[PDB]
Amino acid sequence: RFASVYAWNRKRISNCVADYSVLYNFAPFFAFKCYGVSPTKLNDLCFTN
Amino acid sequence: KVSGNYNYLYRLFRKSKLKPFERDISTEIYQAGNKPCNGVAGFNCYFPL
Amino acid sequence: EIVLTQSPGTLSLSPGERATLSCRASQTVSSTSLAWYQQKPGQAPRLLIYGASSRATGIPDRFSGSGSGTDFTLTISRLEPEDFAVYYCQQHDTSLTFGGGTKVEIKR
Amino acid sequence: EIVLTQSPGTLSLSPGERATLSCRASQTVSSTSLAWYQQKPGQAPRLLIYGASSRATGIPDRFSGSGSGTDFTLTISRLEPEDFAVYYCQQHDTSLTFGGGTKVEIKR
Amino acid sequence: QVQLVQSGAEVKKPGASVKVSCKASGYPFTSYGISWVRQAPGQGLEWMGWISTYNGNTNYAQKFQGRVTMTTDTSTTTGYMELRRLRSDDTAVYYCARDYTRGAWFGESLIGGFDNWGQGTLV
Repeated sequence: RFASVYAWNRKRISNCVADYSVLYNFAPFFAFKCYGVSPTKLNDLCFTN
Repeated sequence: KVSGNYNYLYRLFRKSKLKPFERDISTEIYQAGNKPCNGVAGFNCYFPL
Repeated sequence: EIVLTQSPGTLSLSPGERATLSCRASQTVSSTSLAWYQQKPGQAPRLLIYGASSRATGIPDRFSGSGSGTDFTLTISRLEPEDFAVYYCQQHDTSLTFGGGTKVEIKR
Repeated sequence: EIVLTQSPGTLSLSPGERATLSCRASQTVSSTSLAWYQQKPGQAPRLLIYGASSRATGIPDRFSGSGSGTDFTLTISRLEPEDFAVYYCQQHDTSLTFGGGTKVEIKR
Repeated sequence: QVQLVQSGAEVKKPGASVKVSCKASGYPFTSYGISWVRQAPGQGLEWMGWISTYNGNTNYAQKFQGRVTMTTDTSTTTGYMELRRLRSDDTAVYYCARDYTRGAWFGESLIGGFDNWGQGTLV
């Protein structure tokens, strides 16, 4: 149910743990395309939402 | 140069911080992640220079 | 080697009119190679422009230069006819060869 | 809800040969609306394929998927004699509906 | 690594409520919901139950809408049914499963299937 680009849905992440191993090491479809973040240290540094 | 200067290089990725006053010149393809590149220079293997 | 090619054949202008000079090369001359000289009749050469727009021997308000890469131009405004010297250009990066030159006459 | 039209009534064939399982939809389903499961006598169902053709639980050389658009089909090559598993196919667009069931006998 | 354990066989008289439990372990009990299916011999399965773990969103089947009520506990990560409106000939097996089709937080249309199943109980 991926909405169209004219109107999408916002996904707000509550209090939980961010694990990005399933994104990088598991199913590496295409480029990581990190904007400003350490791909090895994605989880070692964390944000609010 | 109107076409730009491609004769000037700088190392971008390295294993460790440089100790003062020595060279780190080396012809090798950076190994990021868990992909043991044997000269592929593909995904997760970018030229440090 | 590369020999310079010049086609400002004659500067047939009176004092007060703008003067433009070109030093187009053969295939490429990099921007870190520029020299300009005035060859006065019966005298010795002297440097005026050694780069883009710098001064060597005074240059109060007349000798100006600009350009980038394949094109380089020299501009003179409000020319005083005492010198009427030959405009010579020189590149340095591709060996060394003086330009063809351009005599400056008075147009009485 | 939309049910899946299934007619593998009885795949009474010798093990190790080509086996075809039909899971034709009613009118129209998306290509990524598929799920294939196996069940064994005296054993709980296990998942086989969670998508179009990706392997979910092992699938060494037997289970494969083909088709395009709406119609899709399951393919078995070199079927292991012991399993004789009853296959189920489920969609994703309209709620969640299972297959009727495919019975395979000993075929001595 | 994942362990789904369940109680033993039970027989419940008609008109009562049968309590059925399934303890889940071995997987992080926050990223997946808890689904519940029924199976009888000679037929496939159904879509009778689903309750998430982060929230209590209800997505039960319309065929038995308002007939199934159940709880999920994070203290032991156990799913409990107090199934009512019991019938004599509903001695069909009930299976707990991990939902990889319904979103356990928002309710997205997750591509995939119920990759895991419990050991089963008899009612």
